[PDB]
Amino acid sequence: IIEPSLKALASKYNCDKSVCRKCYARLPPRATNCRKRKCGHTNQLRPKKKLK
Amino acid sequence: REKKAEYFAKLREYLEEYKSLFVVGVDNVSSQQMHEVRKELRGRAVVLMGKNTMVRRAIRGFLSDLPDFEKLLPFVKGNVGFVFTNEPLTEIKNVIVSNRVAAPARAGAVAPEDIWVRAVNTGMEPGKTSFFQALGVPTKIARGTIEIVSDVKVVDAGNKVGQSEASLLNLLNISPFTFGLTVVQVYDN
Amino acid sequence: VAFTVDQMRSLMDKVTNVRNMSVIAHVDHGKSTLTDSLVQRAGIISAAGITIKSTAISLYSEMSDEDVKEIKQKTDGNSFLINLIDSPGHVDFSSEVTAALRVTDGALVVVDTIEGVCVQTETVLRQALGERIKPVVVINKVDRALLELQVSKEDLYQTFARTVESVNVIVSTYADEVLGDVQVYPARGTVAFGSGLHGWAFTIRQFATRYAKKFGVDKAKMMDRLWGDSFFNPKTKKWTNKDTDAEGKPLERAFNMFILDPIFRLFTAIMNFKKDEIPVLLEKLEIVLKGDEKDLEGKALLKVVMRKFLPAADALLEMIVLHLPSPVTAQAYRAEQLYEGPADDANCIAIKNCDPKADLMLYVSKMVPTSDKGRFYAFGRVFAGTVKSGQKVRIQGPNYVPGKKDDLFIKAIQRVVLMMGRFVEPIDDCPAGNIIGLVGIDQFLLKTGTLTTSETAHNMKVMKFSVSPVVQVAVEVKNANDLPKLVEGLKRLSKSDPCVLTYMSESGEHIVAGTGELHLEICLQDLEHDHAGVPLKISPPVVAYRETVESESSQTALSKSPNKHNRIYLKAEPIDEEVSLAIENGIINPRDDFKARARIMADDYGWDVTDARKIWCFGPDGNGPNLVIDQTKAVQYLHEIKDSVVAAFQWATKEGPIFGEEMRSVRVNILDVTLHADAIHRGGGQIIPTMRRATYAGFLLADPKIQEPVFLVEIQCPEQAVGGIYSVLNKKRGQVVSEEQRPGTPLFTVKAYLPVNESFGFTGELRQATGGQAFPQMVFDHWSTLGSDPLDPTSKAGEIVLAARKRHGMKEEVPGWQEYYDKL
Amino acid sequence: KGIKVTVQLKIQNRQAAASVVPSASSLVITALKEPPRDRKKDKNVKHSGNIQLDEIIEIARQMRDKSFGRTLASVTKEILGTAQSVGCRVDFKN
RNA sequence: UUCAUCUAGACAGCCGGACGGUGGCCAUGGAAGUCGGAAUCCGCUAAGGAGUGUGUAACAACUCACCGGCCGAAUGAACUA
Ligand SMILES: CO[C@H]1[C@@H](O)[C@H](O)[C@H](OC[C@@]23C[C@@H]4[C@H](C)CC[C@H]4[C@@]4(C=O)C[C@@H]2C[C@H](C(C)C)[C@@]34C(=O)O)O[C@@H]1C
Ligand SMILES: Nc1nc2c(ncn2[C@@H]2O[C@H](COP(=O)(O)OP(=O)(O)O)[C@@H](O)[C@H]2O)c(=O)[nH]1
Ligand SMILES: [Mg+2]
Repeated sequence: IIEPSLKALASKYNCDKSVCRKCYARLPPRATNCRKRKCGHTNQLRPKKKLK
Repeated sequence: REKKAEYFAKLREYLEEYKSLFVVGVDNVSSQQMHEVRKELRGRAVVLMGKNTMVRRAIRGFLSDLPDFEKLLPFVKGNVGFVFTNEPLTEIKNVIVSNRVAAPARAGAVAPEDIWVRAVNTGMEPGKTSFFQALGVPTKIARGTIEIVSDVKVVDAGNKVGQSEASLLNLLNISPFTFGLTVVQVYDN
Repeated sequence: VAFTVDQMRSLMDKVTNVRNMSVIAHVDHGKSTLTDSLVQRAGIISAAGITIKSTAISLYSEMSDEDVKEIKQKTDGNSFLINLIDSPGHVDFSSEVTAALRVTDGALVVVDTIEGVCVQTETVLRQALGERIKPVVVINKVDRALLELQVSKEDLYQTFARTVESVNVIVSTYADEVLGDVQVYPARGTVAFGSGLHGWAFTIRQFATRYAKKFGVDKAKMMDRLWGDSFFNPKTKKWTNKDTDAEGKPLERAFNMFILDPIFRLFTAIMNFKKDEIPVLLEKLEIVLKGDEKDLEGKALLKVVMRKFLPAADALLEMIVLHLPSPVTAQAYRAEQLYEGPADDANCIAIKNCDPKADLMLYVSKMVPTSDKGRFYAFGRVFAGTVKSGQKVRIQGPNYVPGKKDDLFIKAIQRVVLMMGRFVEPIDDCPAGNIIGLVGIDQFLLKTGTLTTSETAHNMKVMKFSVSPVVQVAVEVKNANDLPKLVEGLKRLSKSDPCVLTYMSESGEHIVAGTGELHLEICLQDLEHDHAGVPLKISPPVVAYRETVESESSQTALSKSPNKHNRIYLKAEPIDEEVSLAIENGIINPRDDFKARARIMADDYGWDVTDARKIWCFGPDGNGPNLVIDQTKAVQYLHEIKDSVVAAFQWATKEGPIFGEEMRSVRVNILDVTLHADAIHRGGGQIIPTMRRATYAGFLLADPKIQEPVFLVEIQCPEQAVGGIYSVLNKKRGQVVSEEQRPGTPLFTVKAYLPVNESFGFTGELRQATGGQAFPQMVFDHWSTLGSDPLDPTSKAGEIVLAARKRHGMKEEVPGWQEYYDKL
Repeated sequence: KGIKVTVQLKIQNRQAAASVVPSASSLVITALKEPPRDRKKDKNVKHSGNIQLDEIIEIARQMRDKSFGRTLASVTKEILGTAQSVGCRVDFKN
């Protein structure tokens, strides 16, 4: 059981993110830079790898 | 700014020559459908859309080629373009209010009215059965072809269309999310 | 309720009252343990999820002649014997599934409401319909769809409406139109509901009965108005076929209020230990409890209440007699594709007009095991005849044709036995259309085979399976001496399993092939302690390719006698595929006439009659694809040394120079023949390590590689599953040959090419790619040429080659033609 | 007639076997050409063409789905040339 | 420290088009704007790239550029320390 608007909203707060390539942390997909200072606030990021 | 200045001189050319015109508005339309319109009258009704370079067409209304420009500036707002002609309007008005049909259920578009459809064998082999499974609509096999069992009123008026049900409504020849392409203002001489 | 052998034998005699089907479904839907409760409530008695080696539970129940007005067949009995043979759903163990279909007329399907209609359930449903068998939609585990999920009437009916239309799609596509309209409709009273682990099960028809006049009209018309677009108005007191009132408010569908509602209220009440409401409804259903029955509360509370409400074997056997088939109606147009060749033949007609007293016909698909005197019994179904304890009848082997003799053994059975659950007991007779177990034919038959009295009978349909052996493995012993026992054990595994294909290889190993790796390790397990009885030695099947040259050996290699006298110069050229292929084909034979063999090679596969007519060898063993020709003509001792030449030729062309394998499509050319005076110095005693050492150096200067074995893997599988296949073959150099499909059935039969060294677990990755939907039937095709040059350990086969020499315990890597060469 | 990438419309009426060819851009570049551009290149990649053709390729544009919605002679000067790298007609289209 | 277009009507923003040839030259077991090389065109207007990506086995579908609504003055891009 999933359904369009339902499996879509679920992903919006779990898969629809951007995995930082230095600290991995979750940022808005439509991001540009990290909000953590352990990485020196890097810009190198990559959207959270999809399912195949 | 290069092409902004040349657009002025060009649209200016057709307005300075012809007798009567149409400042036609249209939000919902399709590119491919749009050029079929200009081809609907490749001569008597040549279309020409506009924007803020049309806010200057009112400052070209300040240029005033003829005093009749008063009855034109109060129609600049919305996706409104042009329609140039020199033949009787009732005849060509017939064509523009005959140049109006539209698009289907673009997964997640506006759902304003009631979604009701009858129950008779669709006429195609059992294909999108996995969708009506997680969807739950009464439909049984009648000579291989999937047959509508219930007069399913799918989605209720006023919401956001779901990806799954819109695609099967496409197979049902359901096109009600747009209906565009008319006039915004009527003007002559 | 059975009494005795003869009493149970007398019910059998009536084939009109013989519901012979099988139970298939999927890995964990509750079919094996649910069939356990049906027998514990209506099985058999005469005067006394992995399906781990199953048999066929018989069983028999009671009905009425009034139930008989609804069955469209020629039945006149009321006592019915239903023989259900267990058949494991799965897919990596679907061996016994194809066997059951053929040796039965009907079949039951255990679908689910929660897990629903799975991928394998969909394709296993196809095997039964592609065989012309009838349906039984049993949506079980309904207690967890209302206990550990708990839905609404209209809404749960939609999980069931899904179960309906899902099993329904396999029907209208993966079935046969000769059966008529074999599309199971819940309302038509062809769909089963229930809970197997808690002994209760009801049917659509079951409540149409406990309602008919308690409604006002016939129960037939009413139960068809119970499912679908049908609503009752608790105000107008009428039946309106609309889901709202004269105002526009919600209605609880006719189904939801009459069947569902009661169950719904009973459900909760019993599951909520509220005996303050239990008796009230317990009364509306005429249910009584006494003593230690009411000592069980909540879960166990509903367990015994609903049993006494919805009867196990009863409800499913209600639609099994008035719907599920027997030989009478089934074989009527089942026998068409139950036999090949003459369908208008009188022996196949015996099966159409089921005559136990005519052309004796029977097909043993299984071989139920019990190690005594011989080894075990056979298991077949009689299609036209009565069997006896010592009857003399013929055997149509998988080869045998009515006009020949091979695979035809006509012997008399020592004794007959009828299957009761898992064990049997000594019977003496069984007529046309009934499944029996004939023993004493073990030490004769070669697995699945026919058994007919009439010798003019053609040949039946030899299984089907739709799987084929594709899991490859090799064996040995941890202890050298117990080696012989392990080998006679593969013979035993032959006679202990169906799809298991044990064979020998070009490695000196006993190969094992099967349905799955689980399957394999399962046969391996049942073997390791039983069939074998000793520590084996399993590992991926050792592969041997072929050491072949191609770029025409440029320089002439020099190899003279060990005294240094008789020198011969050879050049290694490539023999065309269509050419070397014909040697192994039986076209260009090593015992054929040269003038006509030269006309053949010159015109059809182009060459100059000179070297064509002057051929000498067919290495190795004079049947392989290695041909030697004499480029000379002025040799004083031509064929006076031809023998010593052909001799060392095969020995060397068999045990290879690169590492140690025979060669393929290589033409050795004896450019120059330089011999000595006296013939004594001109004997094989020199010509052997001369011609051998000649091809040795000639081989390592002919620029050779390895033409290895390629598979013609036929991956017949679903359409949207095709996505996964492309990517999987896109990896293992899968060279997809063709790709055609039947417009209607989404199943796309696809053939391709796959490297032998690229398939040690290949099947596994396919099913993981798109669910157990893909189907790999790897049938080895030909030898596809590579390109890496292994004389340097960077080449793909180069690593393989040195480790093969390292394997055999040889001279390390590849020793240069200079180490074994002759000159200044 | 036509090979590489198939765009053939087929309409059916229960047993009614009838087809209507849409003649893609592939079909026109080989339709006017002679035999070595019709066959003989099974084991060969098609990459040559320049020589002048003319106006009759305007009616060949009527074979390539007329849903472009504009002028005929005008759009011919586009399709054939930039996406059509064989039989360029006038070396002015790129 | 440098170039745009720039209230005339901006960019960030939300609102409507993402086209024909075209399932383009080939290339394909398969490739249709998105495995791929080579071409990078004009019919039309407000505009649409043989096309920015996702995803189809490929179709389809969504989306970006381009361009129409409104928000309505800057404020975007490129670099130094
Ligand atoms: C009907 O079942 C068939 C198919 O599964 C397929 O044709 C399979 O092929 C087996 C092999 C056949 C190859 C040719 C005939 C020449 C080389 C042979 C092999 C040796 O390496 C390659 C494949 C895999 C086997 C190696 C592992 C020893 C072969 C063999 O039988 O020796 O054979 C079985 C019996
Ligand atoms: N929740 C629930 N589980 C069930 C029910 N019936 C059987 N099972 C489970 O099914 C399992 C056995 O499945 P099996 O009979 O092996 O499935 P099969 O191989 O498809 O026939 C057991 O471990 C039970 O826990 C039921 O009615 N409800
Ligand atoms: Mg089981």
